Amino acid sequence: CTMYICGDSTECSNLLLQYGSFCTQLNRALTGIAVEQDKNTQEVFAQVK
Amino acid sequence: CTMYICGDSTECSNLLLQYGSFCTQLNRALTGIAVEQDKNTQEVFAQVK
Amino acid sequence: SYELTQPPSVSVSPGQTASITCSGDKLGETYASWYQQKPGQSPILVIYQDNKRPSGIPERFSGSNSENTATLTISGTQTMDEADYYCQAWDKTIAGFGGGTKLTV
Amino acid sequence: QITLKESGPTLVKPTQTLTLTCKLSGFSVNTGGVGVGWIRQPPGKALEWLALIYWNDDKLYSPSLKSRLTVTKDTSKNQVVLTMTNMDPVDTATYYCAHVLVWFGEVLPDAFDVWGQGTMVTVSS
Amino acid sequence: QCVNLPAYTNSFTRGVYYPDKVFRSSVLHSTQDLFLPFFSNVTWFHDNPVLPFNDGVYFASIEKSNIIRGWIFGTTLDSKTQSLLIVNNATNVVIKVCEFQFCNDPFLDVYYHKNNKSWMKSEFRVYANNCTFEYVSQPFLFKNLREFVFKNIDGYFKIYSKHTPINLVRDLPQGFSALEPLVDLPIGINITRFQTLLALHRWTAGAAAYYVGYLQPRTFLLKYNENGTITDAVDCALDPLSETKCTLKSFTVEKGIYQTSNFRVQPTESIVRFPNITNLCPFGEVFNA
Amino acid sequence: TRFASVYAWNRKRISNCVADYSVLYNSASFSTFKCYGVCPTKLNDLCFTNVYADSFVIRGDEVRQIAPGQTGKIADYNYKLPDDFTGCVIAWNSNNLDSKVGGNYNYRYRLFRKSNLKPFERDISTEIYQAGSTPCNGVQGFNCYFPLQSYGFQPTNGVGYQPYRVVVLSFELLHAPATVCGPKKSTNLVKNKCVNFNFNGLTGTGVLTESNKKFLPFQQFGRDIADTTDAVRDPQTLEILDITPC
Amino acid sequence: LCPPEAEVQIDRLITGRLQSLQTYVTQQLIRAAEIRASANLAATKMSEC
Amino acid sequence: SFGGVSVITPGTNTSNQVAVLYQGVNCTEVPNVFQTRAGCLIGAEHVNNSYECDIPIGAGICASYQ
Ligand SMILES: *[C@@H]1O[C@H](CO)[C@@H](O[C@@H]2O[C@H](CO)[C@@H](O)[C@H](O)[C@H]2NC(C)=O)[C@H](O)[C@H]1NC(C)=O
Ligand SMILES: *[C@@H]1O[C@H](CO)[C@@H](O)[C@H](O)[C@H]1NC(C)=O
Ligand SMILES: *[C@@H]1O[C@H](CO)[C@@H](O)[C@H](O)[C@H]1NC(C)=O
Ligand SMILES: *[C@@H]1O[C@H](CO)[C@@H](O)[C@H](O)[C@H]1NC(C)=O
Ligand SMILES: *[C@@H]1O[C@H](CO)[C@@H](O)[C@H](O)[C@H]1NC(C)=O
Ligand SMILES: *[C@@H]1O[C@H](CO)[C@@H](O)[C@H](O)[C@H]1NC(C)=O
Ligand SMILES: *[C@@H]1O[C@H](CO)[C@@H](O)[C@H](O)[C@H]1NC(C)=O
Ligand SMILES: *[C@@H]1O[C@H](CO)[C@@H](O)[C@H](O)[C@H]1NC(C)=O
Ligand SMILES: *[C@@H]1O[C@H](CO)[C@@H](O)[C@H](O)[C@H]1NC(C)=O
Ligand SMILES: *[C@@H]1O[C@H](CO)[C@@H](O)[C@H](O)[C@H]1NC(C)=O
Ligand SMILES: *[C@@H]1O[C@H](CO)[C@@H](O)[C@H](O)[C@H]1NC(C)=O
Ligand SMILES: *[C@@H]1O[C@H](CO)[C@@H](O)[C@H](O)[C@H]1NC(C)=O
Repeated sequence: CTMYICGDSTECSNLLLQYGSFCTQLNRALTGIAVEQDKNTQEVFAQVK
Repeated sequence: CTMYICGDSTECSNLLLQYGSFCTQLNRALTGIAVEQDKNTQEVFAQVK
Repeated sequence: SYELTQPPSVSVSPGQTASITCSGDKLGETYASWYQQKPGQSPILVIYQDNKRPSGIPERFSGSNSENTATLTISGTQTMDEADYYCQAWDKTIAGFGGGTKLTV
Repeated sequence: QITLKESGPTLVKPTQTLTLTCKLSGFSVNTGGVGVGWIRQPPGKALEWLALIYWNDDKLYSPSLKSRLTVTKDTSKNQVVLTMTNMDPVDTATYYCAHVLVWFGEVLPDAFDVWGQGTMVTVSS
Repeated sequence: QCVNLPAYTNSFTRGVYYPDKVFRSSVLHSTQDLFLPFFSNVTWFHDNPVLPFNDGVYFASIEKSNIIRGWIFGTTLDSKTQSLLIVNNATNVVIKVCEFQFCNDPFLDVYYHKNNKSWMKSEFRVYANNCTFEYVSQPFLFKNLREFVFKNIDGYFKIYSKHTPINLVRDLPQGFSALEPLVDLPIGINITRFQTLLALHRWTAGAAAYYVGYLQPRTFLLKYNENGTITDAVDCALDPLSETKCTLKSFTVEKGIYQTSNFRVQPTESIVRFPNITNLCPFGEVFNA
Repeated sequence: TRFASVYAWNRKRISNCVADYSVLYNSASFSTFKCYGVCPTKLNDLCFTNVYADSFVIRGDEVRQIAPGQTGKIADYNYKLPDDFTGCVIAWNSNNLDSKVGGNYNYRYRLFRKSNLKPFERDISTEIYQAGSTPCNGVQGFNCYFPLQSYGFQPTNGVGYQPYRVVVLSFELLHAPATVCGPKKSTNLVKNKCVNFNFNGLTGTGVLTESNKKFLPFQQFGRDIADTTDAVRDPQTLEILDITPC
Repeated sequence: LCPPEAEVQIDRLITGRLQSLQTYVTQQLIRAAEIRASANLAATKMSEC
Repeated sequence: SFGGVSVITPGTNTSNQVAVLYQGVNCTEVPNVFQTRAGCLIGAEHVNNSYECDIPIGAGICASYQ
C-alpha cells in the first residue's frame, strides 16, 4: 500500500499515516484472498488419502 | 451514522446533510444483513412442523 | 545525659603550658569540643571537632582526642587566658558537658 | 553576622510554666543546616543542655528533662521558643540559646559556635 | 578554589519511561519516541569525563554512600555560554542556568565523620554570571539504584526518574521498570555535552559506579496493567519476533507465517548530472538595463 | 518602557495566573492581531499549560515576516516561527516611542548567518563573520563583518521604515495542569446525572461519577481507543471522575 | 476554531469517517454472502443427512 | 531490489525461534540459507525427507519445528 501510493517519499508516507489503518485493512483483505486460493485447490484435488 | 461521524455536534450534523442519503443507505444495508441472520437460523433449524 | 569528667582546676605560671583533660566513655568514637567562659560572659567556642579552631581563636589553643580522652592545651599561657574551660561531647544526639575546669595563671 | 538574643520572664513561681524566646538574626530558622539549642547554667555550676530544634522541625531533648520540655519555632518571625513546665526553685539558672552546627546524612548535632547573651531566670515565691 | 588534581554492560530492558502524561490502563499502546534500545551497550565508569549528549541520555548509578551529586549540561562549559547546573546538597536540589566558569575538574569538597554514614560540607569547587534561570525543590534522591532520562526538546529539559533498591554488586538489574516524570525545566539552552559531579573527600571517593547510554528514535509497544502502570514493553527493532508482536499488537504469536515488513535496498551514493555548459545567464542585462 | 532587539528577542514566560484577552482583542491600539489555530473570541475561555510572549522591535516592512511559512532576513536569521504555530501575533507602530531624532541604534538585526535558524532559535553571538576565505582574528575588515546591523528609527522615516513593537503569544497545551486560564467562573460539581461540562477547557456531555482509577500525580485525564476522554481530574478537588455518555 | 475555519477542519473529519463507515458496510455485505452460502449448505445437509 | 518479509514461527507457547522468508528475491541479494521459488528462506534447515505440510511457504515447500 505504502509503495503504491508514496513510492519512496517520506513526506508522503508521513501524510498517509493520518488516514489510519486503511492500508493495513487492504493488505489483510488481499491476504485472505491469497489463502483461500490454496484452500480452493486442496478442496478439489486433495480428496484422496 | 450521525452519531459515529458527528457525535452530538449540531455543526457537524448540518454539514453531513449536504452529503444526501449516504447515511440512510448504510443504515438500510446493515438492517438487511441483520434480518438475513434470523432467516439463516430458521432455514437450518426450523425444518420440523 | 552523657557522662563527662573534667579536673576541678588547673594552675600554671605565665609562659607555661596548661593542660586540661576531659574523660568520657566514647570520646574515641565521637567528636569533642571546648568552650572558654569568662566571669559575667557567655562561653566562646575555642575548639571543635577535636582539633579545629574557629576564626579569631589564638594559635595558643590546640587539642586532641584519643583513647576516650580529650584534652585542651594552651601553649605560652597568658594572664588573659584565665577562664572556666568546659568540654562537650555528643553521644549519638545525647548531650553532655564536663563539670568545668578553672584555669588560673 | 550571626547573633541571638534571649528574652522572657526573669522570675516565675514554683509549679508555673516558663516561656523563653530566642530572637535570631543573620540566618533563618527555615534554612537547611540550621539548628538552635537551649542550654542552662545554674550559678557557680556547669552548663546543661536542654533541647534543640532543627530547620526540619526535628527535635532533640535531654532524657532527664524531656518530660517538662517543649520546643517550637516561628517560621515567620525567625524565633525559637522553649517552654519549661513544672519548675522548682532548683531550676534557677541563666538560660542561653545558640546556633547548632549539624552533620548531614545521619543528622547529628556537632558544636555551638554563636551564643547569645543569655537571660537569668529565678524560681521563687 | 579549583583543584587541578571504560567498560561496557548490557541494558536488558531498562530506559523505558512514560512517554506522556495520559492515563491508560488495561491496554496495549504503540508509541514512537526516544527510548533506550533494548540489549544495548552502556558505557560503564567507576571517573568523571565529559560525555556527548547526542539526542538524549540514559543515566543510571549504583551507590551506597551518595557520591554522585549532580550533573553539568551545556556546550563549551565555560563563561562564554549559558549552561545548566543540577546539584543535590544537604537539604535540597539546586538547578541553575548561568554563564558559569567551571573548574578543570569540578567537584564538591566534603569530609566525613568518624561514623562513615555521616558527612559535612567543607567547600564547593565546581565553578556564575548572567543567570537566567533558578529552581529549588526537594532532593532527587542494599545499594541505591537511581535511573534518569535526560531529554531536551523545544527548550524544555525533561527529567524522568526511578529510585529502587538493588542487591547486585556491579551491574544493572535484569528486569523491567518504567520511569516517571520528575521535572520539566523551561530553560531554552543548547546542550551537546555533559559531566557527572561527585562529592570527594581529602581527594578520593568511596565505592560507586555509573552507566551512560543513549536514546534513539524507535517504536515501542507498551503494556499497561489495571492500575495504569507499564509492566512490559517491546522494542520493535530488536528482532523479527518483536517486529511480529508489534505488527499484530499482541505479546503472543501463534504458529504460522506473517507478513511484517517490506525490505528495500538503499542507495549507496548520490550522483548529479547536469549539462557541460559553462557560460553564465545574462540576467544582469535585463535588470541593470 | 524598553523592548528587545529582533536578533536577541526576549521570551517572557506567563504562567500560574488568570488571563484576560478581551483587553487585548478589543483594543484599538494594535495594527496587527492575527491568530493561528485559535479564534480570538474563543481564546477567552480556554486553558493553556504555558504561554510565551516573544517580544522585539522591527521595521514596518518586516512585519509580514512574522507569520508561519514566511522567509526573509528576519524570518531566517533573527526570529523563526514554526509552520504549525499556534498562537497570536500582535504588533503596533511605536514611532513615537522607539524613534530618535539622531536615530535609535539601540535596536539591531542579524544580517549575516551561515544557515537559516530553526523555529524559536535565538542566536546572540557577536563574533565576526568571515564572508571570504581569509580569517578575521576578531577584527572587522574586508570580508570580515560584525554580524549585526543597526536600524535608523528616526521619527521622520517612512511608514515601512518606522519601528513597530511586536509581541508573539505562543500557546502550548500539553497534558499538564493548566497554568493559564481566561476569565473563568467555576460552578458546582454534579455527579450521577447527565450534564454538559467544561473541565479546564475540555468540553463534553455525559454522566460524572467518582472513579476508582489510580491516577499518578502528573496525570489529569485518561483516554479510550477512540481517543475520547473517559476520566478526568477535578482541577480543584483533585478527585478523579469517570465520564460516561448519557 | 471559529465557524468559517471550523467547516474546513470538520469536513475533513466527515470525509474520513464517512469513508471508514462505507468500507465497514461493504465488507459486511461480502461476509454476509459467505455466511448465507454456509447456511444454505447447512440447511441442505439438515434435509438430506 | 525490494519485496515482502514474512516471519515463520512455531508459536510462543513452544519456542522463540523464527525463520525469515524474503519473498521473490535471490539469497545473494538478501545481505541456513535456502533458495525457494517463493524467495530466500533463512533460518530454516532444508531436509531431503517429506512430511505433511505444517506452515506453507509456497511452491511445494512447507516448514515446521522439529
Ligand atoms: C542547600 O541548598 C538550599 C537551597 O538552595 C539552601 O537553602 C537556602 O539558602 C539560602 C542561602 O544561600 C538561604 O537564604 C535560604 O533561606 C535557604 N532556604 C531554604 C529553604 O533552606 C541551603 O542553605 C543549602 N544548604 C547547604 C548545607 O548547602
Ligand atoms: C589547571 O590545569 C590546566 C591544564 O590542565 C592549566 O591550563 C590551568 O592554568 C591550571 N590552573 C591553575 C590555576 O593552575
Ligand atoms: C555490544 O558490544 C559487544 C562487544 O563488547 C558486541 O559483540 C555486541 O554485538 C554489542 N551489542 C550491540 C547491540 O551492538
Ligand atoms: C569508618 O571507616 C574506617 C575505615 O575507612 C574504620 O576504620 C572506622 O572504624 C569506621 N567507623 C565506624 C564508626 O565504623
Ligand atoms: C552579563 O553579560 C555581559 C556580556 O554580555 C558581561 O559583560 C557582564 O559582566 C555580565 N554581567 C554579570 C553580572 O555577569
Ligand atoms: C549547539 O552547539 C553546537 C556546537 O557544539 C552547534 O553545532 C549547534 O548548531 C548548536 N545548536 C544550537 C541550537 O545552538
Ligand atoms: C493493582 O493495585 C491493587 C491494589 O489496589 C493490587 O492488589 C494489584 O496487585 C495491582 N495490580 C498489579 C498488576 O500490580
Ligand atoms: C547589477 O550589477 C551589480 C554588479 O555590478 C549586481 O550586484 C546587481 O545584482 C545587478 N543587478 C541585477 C542583476 O539585477
Ligand atoms: C485548591 O486546589 C488544590 C489542588 O490544586 C487543592 O488541594 C486545594 O484544596 C484547593 N483549595 C480549595 C479551597 O479548594
Ligand atoms: C500451551 O502449552 C501447554 C503445555 O505447556 C499445553 O498444555 C497447552 O494446551 C498449549 N496451548 C495451546 C493452545 O496449544
Ligand atoms: C538468482 O537465482 C536464480 C535462480 O532462481 C539463479 O539462476 C541466478 O544465477 C541467481 N543470481 C545470482 C547472482 O546468484
Ligand atoms: C539432499 O540431496 C541432494 C542431492 O539431490 C544433496 O546434494 C544434498 O546435500 C542433500 N541434503 C541433505 C540435507 O541431505
